[PDB]
Amino acid sequence: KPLVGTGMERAVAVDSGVTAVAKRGGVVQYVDASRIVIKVNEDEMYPGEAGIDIYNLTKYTRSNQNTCINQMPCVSLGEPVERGDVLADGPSTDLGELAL
Amino acid sequence: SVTEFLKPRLVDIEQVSSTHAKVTLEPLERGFGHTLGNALRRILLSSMPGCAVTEVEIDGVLHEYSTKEGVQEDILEILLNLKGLAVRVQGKDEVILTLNKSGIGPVTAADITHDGDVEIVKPQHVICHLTDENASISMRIKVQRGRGYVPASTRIHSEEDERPIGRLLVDACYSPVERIAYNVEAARVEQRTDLDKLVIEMETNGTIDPEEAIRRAATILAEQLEAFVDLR
Amino acid sequence: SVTEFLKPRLVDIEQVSSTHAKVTLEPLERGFGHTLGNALRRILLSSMPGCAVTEVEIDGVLHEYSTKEGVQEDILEILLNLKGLAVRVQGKDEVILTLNKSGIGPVTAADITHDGDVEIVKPQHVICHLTDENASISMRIKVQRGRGYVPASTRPIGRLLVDACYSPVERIAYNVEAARVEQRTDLDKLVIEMETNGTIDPEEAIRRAATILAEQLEAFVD
Amino acid sequence: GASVGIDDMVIPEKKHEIISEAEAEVAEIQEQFQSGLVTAGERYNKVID
Amino acid sequence: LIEGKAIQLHPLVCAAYNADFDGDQMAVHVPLTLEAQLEARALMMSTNNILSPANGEPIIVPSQDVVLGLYYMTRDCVNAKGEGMVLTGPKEAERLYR
Amino acid sequence: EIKELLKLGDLPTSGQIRLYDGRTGEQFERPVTVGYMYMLKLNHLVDDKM
Amino acid sequence: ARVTVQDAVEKIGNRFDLVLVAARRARQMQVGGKDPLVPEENDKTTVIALREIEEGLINNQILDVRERQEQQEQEAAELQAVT
RNA sequence: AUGUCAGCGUGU
Ligand SMILES: [Mg+2]
Repeated sequence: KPLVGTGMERAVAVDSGVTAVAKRGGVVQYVDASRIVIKVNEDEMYPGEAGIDIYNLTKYTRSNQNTCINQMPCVSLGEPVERGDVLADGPSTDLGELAL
Repeated sequence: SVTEFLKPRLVDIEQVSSTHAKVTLEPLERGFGHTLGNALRRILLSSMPGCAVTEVEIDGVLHEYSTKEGVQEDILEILLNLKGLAVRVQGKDEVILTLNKSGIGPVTAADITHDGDVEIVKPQHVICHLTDENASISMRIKVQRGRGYVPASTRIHSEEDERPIGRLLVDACYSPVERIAYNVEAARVEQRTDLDKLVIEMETNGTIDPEEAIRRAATILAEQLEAFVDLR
Repeated sequence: SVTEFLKPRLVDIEQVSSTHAKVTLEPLERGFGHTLGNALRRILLSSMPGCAVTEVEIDGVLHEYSTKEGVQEDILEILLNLKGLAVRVQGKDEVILTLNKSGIGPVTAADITHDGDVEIVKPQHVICHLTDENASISMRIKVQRGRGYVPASTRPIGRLLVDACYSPVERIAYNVEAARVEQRTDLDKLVIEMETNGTIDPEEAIRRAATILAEQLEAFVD
Repeated sequence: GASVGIDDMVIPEKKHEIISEAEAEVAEIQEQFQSGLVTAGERYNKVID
Repeated sequence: LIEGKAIQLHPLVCAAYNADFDGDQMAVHVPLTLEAQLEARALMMSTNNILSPANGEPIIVPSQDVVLGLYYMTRDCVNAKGEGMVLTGPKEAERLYR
Repeated sequence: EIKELLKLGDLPTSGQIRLYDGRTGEQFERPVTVGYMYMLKLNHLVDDKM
Repeated sequence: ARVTVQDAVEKIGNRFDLVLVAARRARQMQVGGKDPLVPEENDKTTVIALREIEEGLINNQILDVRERQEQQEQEAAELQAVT
């Protein structure tokens, strides 16, 4: 993270599609270095649905500049999450802040 | 006595913590304090023998850019934490430790099987975080003895076993000393009132005895200066 | 392998003069050039024991800013020349020398009253110049065996205190250059340039400094 | 061991007074222009000077 | 010969090259005849090129750090340590400073 | 505000500390400006240029 | 063992004929096996040629005189051997 | 064992 920043790191990190952002709130059912499974809340449940959100993080895939694109989780088991909260950190991102 | 110098000697070893410590050498004569402190600081920071993790082999992982089903941390991060493990090897130069963990929870440095000739200074150092109940991690760690910083690039100079696939390499920082700072103060010795004492504060990883470190640095300096003493 | 290290070699001595030398050592551990250079420089220019002039009594002169009619040089230059004088005393902590000279003024060190213990290495060191033929100069030099440079300002009306400069090393300068063996191009080569006043040969200064440091470190030798 | 620090760039203590005096002069010139005693080009040149 | 990946350039010859240690790249050519080597040594060497052919002004001038260092050395305080002392020569002054 | 935050910690207000020479060890004749700065590694690597 | 060629230039006086003379001498030593006129302190052929130019031991006049003498002597020896 | 087009960028 930048020790001195401007407060716009959060917006740049979230708006760019490099980080995994939870679609619906709930609790993190399963955490792994590759995938995340979230047990959604009953309020956001849809009828006739099991009610889990599955995020498959992209690990070590080349970018257009021959760099490495990597996504790392930043949540733990049982940690409640809300809609719009970062679940994984993309390349050059630390806890939802741009980290170049 | 003009042509006589009072011999400095070790008088105190204040172990503030298992790593932080302060050594005291006295007495010193009007300028030898700075010289000795600088020489010891420059020798301890560069030429302190130690042990560090050299090679890692995980049961299922085959290269450093993959992940294991169950571990919360990436394999590269796992090697990164393994690089920071502090260990003291007594008796030999090569040690093959084995770690075997299963079940939900962190994997600490206390999970490595006891070896008898190997001591762990940081038993609660984390390595990975198993998350699935039916997840097991098995690792084999080859730890060597050496000096300085030897990156993995320079250690593959010669191919003998051709490095079978699935054997990862981690750069080794063999230095067991992380910070050195010397301070020269005035001390009273036989009412001379012109003598100084040197206090060396050492922050290490806990795998080195500060008195042993000071004696080793002095030995290295004397062995180097014997060449000037001879001078062809 | 861990404790082998690297020992200096290629030790070659070149002599600009009889009191000037250069020493080159090619193989050294990385960074050890500075460790072995700065410590030796500090010991050589601040801890070498030697005999040197401390105070001088001028007959007919009370203060260092006065004037002596017969001599061309002022008191300041006389004190400078006395400080530049190199002496070697055996068996005596401090001795008193007497200088008396009248007539022409090519007053060198050869006119110092010999006392056997003192040995002026350079007897052509001009001390003063007497202009008037019918003039005389009488001086009482005091030489003491001390250690390192001791300025007179930090440290008997007629007596005048001169800077000590007990250290028998006029100039010491170390330099570190790149050096390579067995494809390791990071090694350090140490080049030491020394200029001695004349009491001892330049390599003796290095030998004595190294011996002093080894004696200091002997407590934790192993 | 030379270095640059934020305290090295010593701002003169009279800078604010000079700036305020210049602003007052500019305001007086502008007010005189508002009365029609001077034109736009002359007032612009005076402000620049 | 140096151990590394970048060409090491003399600080003084930068002004002639109009080069800065800024990511600028440069090219190396090897003259491989006796005549070419002699021409490089006698005409193209940096020691020969000390005056600008455009106007005769020198091209080797200290620019950034040499000037600052020499300016710091050649400067006088008013109450520095050892003021008013008398020294036999430059060697004594250097020893006193060190 | 920067000075207040510096004084909150155990750091000099002026932002300049007294450093020592690594090789020789003598104090630098003037205090120098040390601190923490954000550094970026650009995509211009020497191995890609040589 | 060479940094500048100012003295060699002032000896030749042209700075262009110097290059040709040094090249010819260097080719003589490298290929023709000519013994240098100066001690070789582990020096390249070009630097040796320049160094022996510095003290006037090699010049255009000296070079052509030497080669004329060499060719005359060798042709005389060949004629004597043939006859 | 090319070429060309287009774009981006670096150092001036
Ligand atoms: Mg540039």
